[PDB]
Amino acid sequence: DNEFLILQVNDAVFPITHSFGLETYIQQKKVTNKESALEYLKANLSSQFLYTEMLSLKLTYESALQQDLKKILGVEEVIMLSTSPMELRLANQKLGNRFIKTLQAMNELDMGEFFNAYAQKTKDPTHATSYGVFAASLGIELKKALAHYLDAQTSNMVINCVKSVPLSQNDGQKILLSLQSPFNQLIEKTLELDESHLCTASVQNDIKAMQHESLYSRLYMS
Amino acid sequence: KTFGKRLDIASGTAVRFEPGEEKSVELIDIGGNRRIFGFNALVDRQADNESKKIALHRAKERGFHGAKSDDNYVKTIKE
Amino acid sequence: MKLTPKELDKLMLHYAGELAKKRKEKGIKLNYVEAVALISAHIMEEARAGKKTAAELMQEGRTLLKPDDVMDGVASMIHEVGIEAMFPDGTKLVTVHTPIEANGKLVPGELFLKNEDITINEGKKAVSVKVKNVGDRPVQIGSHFHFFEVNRCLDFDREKTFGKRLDIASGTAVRFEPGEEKSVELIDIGGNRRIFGFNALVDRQADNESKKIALHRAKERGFHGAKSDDNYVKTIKE
Amino acid sequence: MKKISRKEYVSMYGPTTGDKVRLGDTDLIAEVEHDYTIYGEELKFGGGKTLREGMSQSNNPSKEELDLIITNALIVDYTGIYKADIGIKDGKIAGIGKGGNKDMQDGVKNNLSV
Amino acid sequence: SAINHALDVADKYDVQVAIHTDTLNEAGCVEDTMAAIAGRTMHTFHTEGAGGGHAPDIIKVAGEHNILPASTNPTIPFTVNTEAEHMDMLMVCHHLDKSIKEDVQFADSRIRPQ
Amino acid sequence: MNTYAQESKLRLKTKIGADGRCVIEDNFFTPPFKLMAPFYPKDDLAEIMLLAVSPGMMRGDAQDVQLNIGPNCKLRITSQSFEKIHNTEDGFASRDMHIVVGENAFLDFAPFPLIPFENAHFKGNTTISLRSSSQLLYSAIIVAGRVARNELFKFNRLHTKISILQDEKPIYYDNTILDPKTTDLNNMCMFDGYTHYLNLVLVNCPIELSGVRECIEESEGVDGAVSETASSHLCVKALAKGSEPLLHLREKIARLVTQT
Repeated sequence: DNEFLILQVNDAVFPITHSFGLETYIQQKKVTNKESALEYLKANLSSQFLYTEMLSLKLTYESALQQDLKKILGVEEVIMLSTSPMELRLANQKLGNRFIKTLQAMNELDMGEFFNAYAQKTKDPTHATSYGVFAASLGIELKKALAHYLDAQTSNMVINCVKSVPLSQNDGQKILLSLQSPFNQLIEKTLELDESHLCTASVQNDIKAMQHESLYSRLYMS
Repeated sequence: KTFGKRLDIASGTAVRFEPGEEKSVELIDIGGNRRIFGFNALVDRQADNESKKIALHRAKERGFHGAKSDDNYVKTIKE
Repeated sequence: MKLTPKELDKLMLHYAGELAKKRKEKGIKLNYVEAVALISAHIMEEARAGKKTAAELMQEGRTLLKPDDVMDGVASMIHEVGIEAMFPDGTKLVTVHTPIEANGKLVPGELFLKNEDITINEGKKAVSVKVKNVGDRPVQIGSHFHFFEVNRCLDFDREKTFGKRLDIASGTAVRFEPGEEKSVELIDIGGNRRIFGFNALVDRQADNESKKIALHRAKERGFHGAKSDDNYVKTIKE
Repeated sequence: MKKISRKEYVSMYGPTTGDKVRLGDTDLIAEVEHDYTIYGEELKFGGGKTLREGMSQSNNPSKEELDLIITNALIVDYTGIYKADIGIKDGKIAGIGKGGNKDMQDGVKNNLSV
Repeated sequence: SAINHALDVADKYDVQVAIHTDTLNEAGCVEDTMAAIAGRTMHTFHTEGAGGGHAPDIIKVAGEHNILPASTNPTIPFTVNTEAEHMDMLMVCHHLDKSIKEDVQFADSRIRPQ
Repeated sequence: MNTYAQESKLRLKTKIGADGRCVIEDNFFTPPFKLMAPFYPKDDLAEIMLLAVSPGMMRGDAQDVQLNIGPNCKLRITSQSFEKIHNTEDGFASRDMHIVVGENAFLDFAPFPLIPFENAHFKGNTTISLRSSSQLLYSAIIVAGRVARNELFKFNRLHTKISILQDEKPIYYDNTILDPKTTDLNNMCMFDGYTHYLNLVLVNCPIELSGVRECIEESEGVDGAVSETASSHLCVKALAKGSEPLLHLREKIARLVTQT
């Protein structure tokens, strides 16, 4: 059903390489063990994921419910012009393009006239905004869509951390299981956030993302 | 508690404390300019909160009973 | 109409400005005196009118004279025109800075400087000290203040700085903002090296023997970063 | 030691050796022939300047202590066009040269004691 | 040190001492100045601070017995134009050149309409 | 609740003078703002100091700055000292700065670091407008507080919005929000134990990313990085324990830009 299609498109897009600065943290020896990785993940989810991805997802969901294509495009432009790190900007653009292409090609079903028009008129679609507008057009619940997106992104983050630190699958499962309460807290925060906090400037995360370009050997795209 | 104060009795009278005896006395602020000079030379200046610390340190050094000054006392340029 | 000497002076200034204005209307290029008088008289009249504030008058004074209305060199000579004007809320000082744009043709009293830097405190080696302002207010230290005796809210290794002063242009100052940590360069105090005054921590010749006394005094008076031994041996005079 | 730009130095203390100044609006240019000051020890009066108790004003002055000192003046005279501090004492010119405090500065004669 | 010595000599000779305190907090704050005064009669100029670094804490000394506080003309009464002229007056009075970056940066005021 | 008698405004408009120097064509300032004559160093750009006659921004302060640099003006705009945000009890201190740079004009906006005190609430809104040929070197340093006295992230809230438009088209957006109540700014993603944060934007400057990266790497005591924004303009973000390394890095980058 809807959950099956969400899982299918998520698997076809995201698993089918992006570190978002985690590689830089590991190379600079700031993330070493389970507790350090958990602290990094909590901080990243609290600042950058919350104020750049979840907030943008909620804003795009509201704008698509109101059928505000101009508002969606303005939000995308704000995100693009606020994303200072080149690696982060390129990763977001690539993920959004991949999501749009997968929806256009693999999903042989009536996604929606609004979504089709948005895809045909957009220029730099972020992955979070694309998922938000897709959920809004499909009628998915806002809280459920946010929970699913956050869970998928955190699963990718924990598997990347377990591959790169490296950790054990036991530690990966532990950090996946121990983040349930922060997930609910982040969803509750997004439930009361607003557009004024969109793309709140993270400092150390952006610095590490930009230093990822100057890293000696890059095992991750961004 | 008694820095800057005097007994609240008729001027020219005195209060006697017998050895070992404990009494309760009433004290009132010294009037006028409140410049304390003479006595035991513990103040020798205007009576205010800043001179209170110096007076307390002097009294503790000279062994006046009940005078409590902090162990880590910071001296001033003139004291 | 009891007139004060200030009022008589202002009347003279106003009519000097009127003469300058009449000459400007005739088309004579104003000289230094005429330009200053014109600006001052205009400001006084506007203040008497009372429709403008002192800030508005400071802005407006810079628009009275164009560069082509004055002789060559007048704009260079006039740096600022101050005038005490009586507003509806009393007498206020209106200062107009650079009221006329310089043409650049003639600059009276202009300097023709060499293109070579001045080396100050030559032959004196400077040491570097890290200073933190742990107080709540900014602290400015002059070029010749004995750095050992600066505000006790500044935190640094005072032992390193005994007998030294800031290595900056004399008459300038270094500002330490609260909480801010800066690195400063210090050079030995010259001459007889007799430190008198300041915080009365030395009040004598600055040498290694007076250094111990100064450090003990600073520790007693609570100067931050002053480290003196707990078992300090007093001298006969200290 | 430190080097500051000549423009900033001249703005702070006036022209020094080798600097030229136009006299009035005329075409005459006067060059500073020599300077009595010691760079970095110039006398300045103001808020946090050097002419202060213990820095340039001596706390143990000489008995020839000046009544008035003119600091950083460009002396233009038939004896030369140079830069110095003029000390005045008892209605006469007591000394010409580097004035200040002998306790904290070098090259200060007894007749130029501030 | 200067405050202490002047107050000693003035107590010897029965003369008043007036003070215009340190704006830069070079040697200490208002507490250090008051400790130097040491509860002796002192007549204070600009007890409101007049934008000095002792402001606004120097107003605290106006409650002490030994301090006779005075206030200057320009800041009374408080009007619409009071704050506009303060920096120009301060710079000219303290002899800081308005064409010098160092002097302008030095001319820092803590004046407040409050 | 403005404590000043009138609204705090600073309208400045600079143009090229008759003698070829950068002069102040027009200026109107109410307290605590003040403008002096521009300073002209021997070799650098014309310097203008935005004087603030106040110990710092307090509750109810609402400053409105409007700078207008005309064509062919090489201006560096600095401040008198560190901008301190005092304890705003129930209100906040707000600054709204609108800058307009003309054609072929270079503006080096290099204010001193901002130091928020305990329970400080500040709202800054900077809007810079440029032409195609305009060059801008914007900078902003934020301190965690009075670090030397263990006043770390004790302020109420720091909101700073920067909007840079080129040819009336948005090219840079920044929204720095620091709220210690909502989250710990000492975490590994916000400050990671650093106390001073420098954000610098180079628009149309003739400096290479390799040169900026070399400057950042050779700068000591600073964990910094430089990237290219969407509009192909350089953005530098640096962290340091003190403001001295950040100021040195900023002046190094400014010198590298100006020496071209």
